[PDB]
Order: sequence, then structure tokens, then C-alpha cells
Amino acid sequence: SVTEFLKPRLVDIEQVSSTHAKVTLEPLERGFGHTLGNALRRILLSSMPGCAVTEVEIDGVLHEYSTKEGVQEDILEILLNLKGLAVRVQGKDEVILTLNKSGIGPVTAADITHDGDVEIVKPQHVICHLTDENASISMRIKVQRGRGYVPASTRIHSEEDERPIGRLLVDACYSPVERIAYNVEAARVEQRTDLDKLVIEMETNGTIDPEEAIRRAATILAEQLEAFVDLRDVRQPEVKEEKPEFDPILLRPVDDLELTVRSANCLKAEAIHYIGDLVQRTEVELLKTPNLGKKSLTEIKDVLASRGLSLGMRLENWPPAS
Amino acid sequence: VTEFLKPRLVDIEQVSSTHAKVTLEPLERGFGHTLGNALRRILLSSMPGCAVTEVEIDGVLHEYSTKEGVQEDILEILLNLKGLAVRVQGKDEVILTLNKSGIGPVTAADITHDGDVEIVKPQHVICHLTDENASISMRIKVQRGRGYVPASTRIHGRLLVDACYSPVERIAYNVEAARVEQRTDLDKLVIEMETNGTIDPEEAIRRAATILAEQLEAFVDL
Amino acid sequence: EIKELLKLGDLPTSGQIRLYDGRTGEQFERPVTVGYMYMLKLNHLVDDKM
Amino acid sequence: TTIKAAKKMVEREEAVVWDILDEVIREHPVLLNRAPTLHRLGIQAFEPVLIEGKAIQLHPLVCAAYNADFDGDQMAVHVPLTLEAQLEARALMMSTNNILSPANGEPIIVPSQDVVLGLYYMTRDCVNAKGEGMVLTGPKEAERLYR
Ligand SMILES: [Mg+2]
Repeated sequence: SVTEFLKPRLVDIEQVSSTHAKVTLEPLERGFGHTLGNALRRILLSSMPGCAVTEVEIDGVLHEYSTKEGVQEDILEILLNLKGLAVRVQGKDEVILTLNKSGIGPVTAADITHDGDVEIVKPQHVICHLTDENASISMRIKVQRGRGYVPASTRIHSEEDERPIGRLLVDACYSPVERIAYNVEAARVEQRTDLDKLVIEMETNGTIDPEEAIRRAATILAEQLEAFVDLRDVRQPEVKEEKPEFDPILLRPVDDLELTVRSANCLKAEAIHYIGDLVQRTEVELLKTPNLGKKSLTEIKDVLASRGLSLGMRLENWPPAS
Repeated sequence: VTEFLKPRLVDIEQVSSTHAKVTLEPLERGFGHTLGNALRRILLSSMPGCAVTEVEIDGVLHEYSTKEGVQEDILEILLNLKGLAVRVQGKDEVILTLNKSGIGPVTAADITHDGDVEIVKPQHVICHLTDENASISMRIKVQRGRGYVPASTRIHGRLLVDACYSPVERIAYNVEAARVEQRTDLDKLVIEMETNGTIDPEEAIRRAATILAEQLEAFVDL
Repeated sequence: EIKELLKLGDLPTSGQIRLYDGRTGEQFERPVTVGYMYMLKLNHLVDDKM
Repeated sequence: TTIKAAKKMVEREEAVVWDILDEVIREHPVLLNRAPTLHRLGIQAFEPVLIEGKAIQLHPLVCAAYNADFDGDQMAVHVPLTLEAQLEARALMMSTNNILSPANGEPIIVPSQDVVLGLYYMTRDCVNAKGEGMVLTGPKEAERLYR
């Protein structure tokens, strides 16, 4: 009407192919056409949860700058094809896929050991070519769900994750969408004029679902907009915080300090799960603790007192609040 | 993690009480542009308000004119009326009368004090007058419209003027870079806006955000 | 001959296409030139200077 | 507490070192220089802003002043460390001080290209363009009418 006009709704998920999909939002009042069009295009192209491959491992090869007797392409080409490979994980967020193959011919996506929670979007995608009778490859493929695009360089988190030599990092490029075209048109409103129907076609990996992608992008937009739907002078800095300095690792059981289960039952033989209770327990209760001789006592002295703590320290503040 | 970042805004600078400058930080790699552009395009056009659209001087019925008693042409008068921001109550359309005589500046505060309207700046000069024996009157009709609707688009005797329903006078978003401890660069939005004074600027941002969210409501899940 | 070859495809003879700013969503006036040019990379790469 | 501990911390780049660095240069000037420094402007003083990558951004106007293209021309940086030198760079060789060549009293800060094109396009007149013949209550009104 004059004010408080009407909202649109999704009225088509028309798909022409496995990937090229079309949706038709309608009806947009006026000027909202380009608004929502460009906004949804930016959101979709920017951030959609994809699950491309991230970490691969082939038993024969050491570094991706090598070859393998039997495979037509180099390991580099294999990794690039893998990055090209798309997949849809359903159950978990990260998964491991084994691909075993032998004999002459092209190794494609279907040949991998699929699962139930994992589904190959298109199997005909060629991975490599074996060009010898008794030539074979087995490979593990880490596939994790993520948003956006992270290169192989910065994804390093420690100094031992790469130490397994066979772990080849493929720079993950997970975004189901590939291009987002859109355009406004005169919606066939039953009785009004120049209302706008917004047609959006998405060319994608086929992984994500078109209407699902639209609704996810709209949720993202609404969440980001909620920031200044009620904006006011707000500041997260609350200087001079007040919190008890009790260390939280004391709340956990003792067994969470990377040691065996026999020593665990040993500290379960004195009925001491807590670290916040063992902290009031010096070494005056170890050889008297059931079956603490040399080996299990060696574990107790190694994995506990080395992490910066001490086996029994007097404190007066416990437990807030366990 | 399929969970995005939400801004910890830093400033609502309210210089001049009608021209505000909001900052917002931080926003994801591209969300600054999309949010700024969406808010700007909505606020410019699709943001309802009230403004004058009909002018009728009961002595002159032409844009072009040689009308004495005022040292301003009718075009100056139409221009001044274009900016006469008036906030209307439950009524959707009302006419006002401005019969006045005197010496100098016919100003807004001389409008007959109706109960269904409210001028935002009675201190607004409308048109200066010949100093003696000059009493030109005019009626003016407002409407509850959507945004900027020019006269050429309205032209289809009764004078017309550029309808400007959008309370915002100007608005511009500028996106800079902002830091998160190791993150390269996240959009930091800075929207400067300037309204008619009929609504405070932050209130207008709130209104536009609400209208966009209630547009979006048909698709989201939570 | 280039015009005829473009006519073979379904592309404009002027070799200029109405583009759109990915930020705003409104089109640049004055249709701009866009094509497929070959582009090299030289070993003056930055990691050898900084 | 120890200097070697601080060296280790910088070696690891803890999330606090970036805040520290951003703090320590909030006003600390810096010197940028071009390889052939023909005249006085070949070395100027700026305030640094942290960015990514490895390139050295610099304002286009002063890069027209350096006689510096972007064909891959390299530039050297320098950090004035003593207090006298910091304040000297801030007071003498900061770009907002050198705006006329010592040779001619002409202004060295000249918008070279890609903006003169912009402004020139923004200031012309098509005889019959959409919107011709209106009246605007001010510049901001025209800006809104255009966007
Ligand atoms: Mg050069």
C-alpha cells in the first residue's frame, strides 16, 4: 500500500541442469530489485559452506613435486584435479576418503570408496590416468567443510602437522557457487503495476542446493543486519574485569594430562579424578598410592609436573564452582 | 566455522544533531560494501515520509511568472517549499494554507496551526516579500509517499513540485580497513548521513534496517 | 575480419559490453572494452625484493 | 622480562605483538625514497599504515612527485630513530610540507591522470541528458538525485 508494503517469497527453484539453477523471488516492490539482487550476489559469491579437499596423501609419493611409475600425470596435476573435484558431506564436518585403483584406464571420482554420509556430486570427473597393467594407486583424501577460501600456506597451525611426509596440502578452494547472474523483470502481479520479479541464476558445483543456498545467504544477511537494527553506543571493552584466578584445567580430571590408563586407574585407585583436589596432594601420597613403583610413577612424574604445574600446591580457593 | 563475525561498533557521532556519522567495525571481507550499498539504496528511494507535492498560489497558476510583491520568482518559492519537511500524523494526505501579509520573509511558522501536521523548522524562510501592501496566499498539499518522485515523472491546472518523501537529505558510506589480531583486513564501515530533522539519523538507519529485515523475513530460518 | 569473426559468435561488433560494478550493482555507462588478452608474469616478483 | 624472551616473542608473533607494533608507530614518521633521487623531493616523510602483502603503498600525488611510475620501480624505506629526527621528519620533509618545487613556485602536487579524467567527465554537459531542466534545492539534493 502507501506504507508497510508487502514482502516477496520464493516461487521457483527451476533447475535446467545439475548445476545451472534458476530461482525467481517475487514480488519486490520497487528499487528493491537491484538492492536484493546485488546483495544476494555478493553474499553468495562471498561465503557459502563448501567442503572441497584440503589434505591428501598417496602412499607411493613423498612430495607433490615428484612422479609415480604408472600414472600418466604428475602429482601436481593430480592435486589440481582433486581441488577441481567437488563432494557433498552430510553427516560430519570433516571426513577421510580412500581411493584405491589398479589397472590401465582413467581414474575418475566414482572409483573412490564412497560412504553414506558423503556423496560425489559428479563421478565422471577424471582424476588421473593409469597407463600400465600392474600400476596402482591408493590415496587418502581429507575433506573438511569450510566457508570461503584459505590457501595452503597460512593453514599451518603447528610445526608437526606437516611432519608426516606423505601429507600433501592442497590449497582448499571451497565455494559451491561459481557465478551468480540476476535480473529484474515486470512481475505478473494479479492487480498492481511495475512490481519486480527478481530472477537469479546460479552456476555452481551442484554441491549446494539452490533454494537452500538462497535461504542460507538470506539468513547471513539478516544476521549481519541485526547488528544495526537496534544499534546504539556499545563497547565490548569492560575495563577492570573481576574473575577468580583459579586455573580451569584443575576442574578437569587428572587423566587429561596425556598419559596411560593404568596410571589413570592408579589415580582412580586413590579416588582422585580432580586436578583441583590433587593440587592439595604432595608426593607424600604416591608410593602409598596403590601400585606406584617405577613405571607408572615415571609417567606420573613426567606428564604432570612438567606442564608447568606442581604435584600438590597449597591453595585456599576451590572449587568455584564444581 | 559457518558462523560469521558481528561488529563491535565504535562511534555514533552526532554533530549538528541532524547530520550524524556512524562507524561500524569489524565486518567481513566484503560485507562492508554490500551492507553500505543496500542501506544507501533503501534509504535514498524506498524510505517513506511526507513532503509537499502540490502548490497552488491563488493568484498565479504558472511556474514561469512575473509576480510582483516578492523579489523571488515562483521557482525560488517552489524550491523553498520542496525542503519544507513536515511530519504528518495518522492522516495520509492533507492541504495547508499560508495566507500572510506584512513586510519581509514569509516563513514556515505562519502556516495555520493544524492538528494533523507538525513542521520541523518553523524558522524556515519560504519567500521574501515586498515590504508594503503585499498579501499573497497559497495552499499546499502533501502526500504520504515512498521516496523521491520528480515532477517530470508526475506530470501527466494545478502546479507540481519535486516530491521528496525520503526523510534523508544525503547519505554516503565509506569502507576502510580494520585489523583483527592476526586477520589481514576486515571492512570498517563509516556511514555519514544527513536528514530533514524530522527523524534523527540513527533512527533512520534503524528504520531502514527494520524495513530490509522484514523484507528478508520470508527466507531465513532462525 | 575481426568484426566478421565476432559476428560468428553472438558478441557485439564494437567489442564493448555494458558492465556492472560488483560493489553497487549499477552499470557503468559508456560500454567498456573487455576481451581476452594474453598476460605474462615476470621474475621481478616481490618476494625477491622486499 | 628478558630481551631474549622478547626476541622469542617477536619470532613467534604472538597476538599481542601486533597491537604493540600498531601502538609504537601511531605517530612515528618514516622516510620513503626513490632510487634516482634527482631533486629534494626524492625523499619524503610519511606516517606508515600497516597493510598485507609485501608492497609499499604510497599516495598517487606524491608518486607523481617522486617521478615514480608503477612499472615495478622500487623504493627504499628508512626509519628516523632519534627524537630529533622523528620531529624533524614530521616538521620538514612530511608530504604536507613539500607542495611547491624549490625550483619553480609552481605546485608539485598536481593531479596527473585518472582523476582529471574523472572530474572532467563529472563536469561536462550533454545537451539532452536524463534529468535536464530541473531545479535542485542544493548540491546534496543533486547527489541524491544522481545516486
Ligand atoms: Mg619506472
